[PDB]
Amino acid sequence: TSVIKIAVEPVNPSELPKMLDGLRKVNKSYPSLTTKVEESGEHVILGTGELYLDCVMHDLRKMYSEIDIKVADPVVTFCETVVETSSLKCFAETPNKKNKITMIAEPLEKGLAEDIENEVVQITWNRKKLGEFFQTKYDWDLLAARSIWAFGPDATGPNILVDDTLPSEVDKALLGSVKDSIVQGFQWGTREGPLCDELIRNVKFKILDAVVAQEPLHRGGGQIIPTARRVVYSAFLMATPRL
Amino acid sequence: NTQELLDLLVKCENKIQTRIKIGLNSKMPSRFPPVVFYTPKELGGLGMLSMGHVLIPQSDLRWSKQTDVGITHFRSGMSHEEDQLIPNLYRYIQPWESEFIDSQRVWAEYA
Amino acid sequence: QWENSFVSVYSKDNPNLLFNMCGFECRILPKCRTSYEEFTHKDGVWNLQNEVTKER
Amino acid sequence: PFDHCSLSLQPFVYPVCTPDGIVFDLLNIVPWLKKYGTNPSNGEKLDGRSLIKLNFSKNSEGKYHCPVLFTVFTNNTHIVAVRTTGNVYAYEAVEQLNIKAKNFRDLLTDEPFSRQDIITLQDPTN
Amino acid sequence: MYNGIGLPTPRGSGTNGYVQRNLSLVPDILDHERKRRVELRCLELEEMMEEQGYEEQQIQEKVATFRLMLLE
Amino acid sequence: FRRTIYLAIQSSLDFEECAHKLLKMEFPESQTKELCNMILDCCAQQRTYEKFFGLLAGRFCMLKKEYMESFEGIFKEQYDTIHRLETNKLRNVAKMFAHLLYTDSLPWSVLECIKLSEETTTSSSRIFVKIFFQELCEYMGLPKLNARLKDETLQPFFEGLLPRDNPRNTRFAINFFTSIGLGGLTDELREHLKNTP
Amino acid sequence: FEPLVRDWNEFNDINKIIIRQPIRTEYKIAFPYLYNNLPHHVHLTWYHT
Repeated sequence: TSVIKIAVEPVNPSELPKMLDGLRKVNKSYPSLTTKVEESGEHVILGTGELYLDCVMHDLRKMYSEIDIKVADPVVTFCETVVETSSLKCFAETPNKKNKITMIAEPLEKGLAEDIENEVVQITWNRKKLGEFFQTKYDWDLLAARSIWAFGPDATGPNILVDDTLPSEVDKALLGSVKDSIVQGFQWGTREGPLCDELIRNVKFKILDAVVAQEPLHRGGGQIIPTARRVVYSAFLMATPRL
Repeated sequence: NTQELLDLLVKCENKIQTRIKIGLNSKMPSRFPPVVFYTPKELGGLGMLSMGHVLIPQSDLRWSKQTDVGITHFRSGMSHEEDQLIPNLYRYIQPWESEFIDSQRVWAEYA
Repeated sequence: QWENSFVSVYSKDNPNLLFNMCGFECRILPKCRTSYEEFTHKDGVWNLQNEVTKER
Repeated sequence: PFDHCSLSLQPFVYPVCTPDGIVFDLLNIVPWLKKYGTNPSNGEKLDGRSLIKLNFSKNSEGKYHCPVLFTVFTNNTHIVAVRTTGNVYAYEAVEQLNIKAKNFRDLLTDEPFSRQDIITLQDPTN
Repeated sequence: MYNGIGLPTPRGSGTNGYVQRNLSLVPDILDHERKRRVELRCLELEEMMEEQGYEEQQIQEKVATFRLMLLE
Repeated sequence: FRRTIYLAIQSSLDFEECAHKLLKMEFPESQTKELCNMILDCCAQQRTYEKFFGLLAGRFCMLKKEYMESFEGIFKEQYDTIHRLETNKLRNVAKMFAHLLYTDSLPWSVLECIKLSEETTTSSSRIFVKIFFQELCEYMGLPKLNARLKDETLQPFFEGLLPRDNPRNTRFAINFFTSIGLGGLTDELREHLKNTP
Repeated sequence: FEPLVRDWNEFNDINKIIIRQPIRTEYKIAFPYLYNNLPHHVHLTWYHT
């Protein structure tokens, strides 16, 4: 797990393109040293350990680029989560007021998120296998397994977007229309974090009210995703942030 | 409150002492303990008044030029022969802000 | 001349008013403004007092 | 900064951006063109019908955010604009939602868009 | 430890530069999930019916009461 | 001892450096209370009040409880032997305890030893508490002075100062709060005494 | 030894830092390049013998 955070700058901003050449060369010469040009305008590096980062900057200042460069102090990359279920709802409706989405949030258990990380629950299965896995091990509902749509951040993200509101759920025309954008916005909110722009982990969101504009056309199709992630944030921030 | 004076006064006081040593012909630190400089002039000494035997309070350069951090360490002032505790002129002078209140009350009640 | 002079503003961004008189270098900071934290400490700090209400 | 005029270098209550990228507060840019037809961003005179209006969204705080992402737009956030629709959605929003896909439509409405109709109006990384 | 305290060099300073530390320092929510209660109420009923017979009329019997007798 | 203490004091520049010098010498743990009472003695005999000595013995109190309870007794004892000085010494004494109080080094509890009856109050005590409370209000501002002098959790101590029980010393002590000019406290409690009969 | 050679910064902003354990010269010498800007004429000595 790469966890250490190091921001770097040249002393005179003039030679920043050369500093960029150097950060290229280290990124190419190192396996998992990961650099990012962060929205604050900065250049952050994410790494493993003290000796690791030491020899990193040793080569950076020694060989690749010979500018003088300032270096901030080490810090961590963070995670976000909840402690208990979103006791109420804020529900987001598209810019053109066409789709009302009610969803809430709560905590999963650690183990199943661990399995999500283990690739043990690979949804590359059929929903049937999903159900076997889930109900078998952790007394999940079979219908909860039917309700699990996806996993958030990326291929392996420890949170789960679930859809459980039966009579409006059998609107498989409009919902089975909207699942794609729904998942886009979900993984959006999960990756970009509701509080501090770091990853969320091990959290369960449940869709309980999908009032879809009939023919959820490009109006929905386009103006649906920020609405979805705002639903995500509403649930989370409403009833219980945690670090 | 000026941490740059305190250093100025240490260095300047000990330059004056050193010119007296150089006036005799040696700077050995044990030929000239403090006693010969600070003894009053009745007992034959020279009669110096000192402010360089204080401890100079030191604090964390970086945040010292940033946000008034406090006092963590104490550099030493001039070097005195033992513990020896040499007094201070500042403690025998009386601050202004307190003289201004005295004078307030004193002339009020004389009026 | 602007080179030998010195101007100091107090506003909603500067809570300190700095000036430089007979030989002293002074800086006034009110209590209402950004002093959540106040001490009474070494003497370098005169505690000015408002002579109508008599409160510092 | 973000939402202030440039010739006045003061705030604009109603904006009209330049087809080049800055904020030309129409109320005084029309005085500037009706008294000396040139532009302050570029001392060369520039035609009239190019000064289109702009849409800076607003939250429960009223701040000139981006509507799509709900992202408050200040001097750090990258802001693109869509000319033909009349709406401005955040540059990152428009980029990852249309420069990944091939639906080059509008960012607030159901309208298509032209692959060059989006111009950078505010970007501290440029 | 030279912890950013002291002199660079106590050479031309008139002191030995010795340092020390200051010793005196110190509303749909229930209704949305009610249909979810009603959900498995129809599901497992026809399951516990198919466990005891899957003619789909014996189980549509079991579900309809589990739907109507509950929703009353 | 007192020689070495007076000399560390008179050789330092502020209570920080003096406290460092004292703790860097060492003594037996026996004389802690008299450490505090000694800084007391020295300031009492000073030219004029300067919060040096206050801040110093108060810092000792901050560094251990010995001087906290020691100062419980120290205030007690200056209330016992406060007539013993002249007006000058008594002024610095009152300003001393006042610095203690608004720095909260002494607890506002100690007011129990302050019985505001006429016949119990030496004129010396009267002037002492006069300068004391003027220092408190002109230090803290009057509002939170009224607020804390109001909160009931301390009224057990404060009773001796604010008489409702005995009406004679009610008249007297409220007239004294009138005297020092804290009309708020004065008229609030003689309001209650208005309502009483 | 005598020192070898002889305004504003943002990383030193005191509002953005978290001091959970305070840096010391032992760290600044253990990791010369991580814990020090402009580390010049430096030997990086380490031993896990």
